[PDB]
Amino acid sequence: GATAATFSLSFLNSMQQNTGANNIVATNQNGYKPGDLVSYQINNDGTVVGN
Amino acid sequence: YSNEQEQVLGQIVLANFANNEGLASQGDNVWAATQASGVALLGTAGSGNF
Repeated sequence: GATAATFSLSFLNSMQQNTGANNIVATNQNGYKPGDLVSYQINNDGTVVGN
Repeated sequence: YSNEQEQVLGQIVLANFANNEGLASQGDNVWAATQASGVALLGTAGSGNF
């Protein structure tokens, strides 16, 4: 029942060269699942960050 | 197996980090990924940087 997310997929910096084999370098996205706080800290610049 | 046939069940993946010293030890000879260590780069043995 969850509506699909429409996202822009970018293949930037991809190169096709004579590698030993095809190698995937990096995959990234800005989504995440629900999660509860497990830790909190204060960084050296004053920021409070919760993990 | 007995029928002179072999089946692959899986390949052990290996991980390498930007900063090995940045890993946080979790006890019982186990490490955890942290910011300092950077994100785990996965791969197979004998290829790439493994």
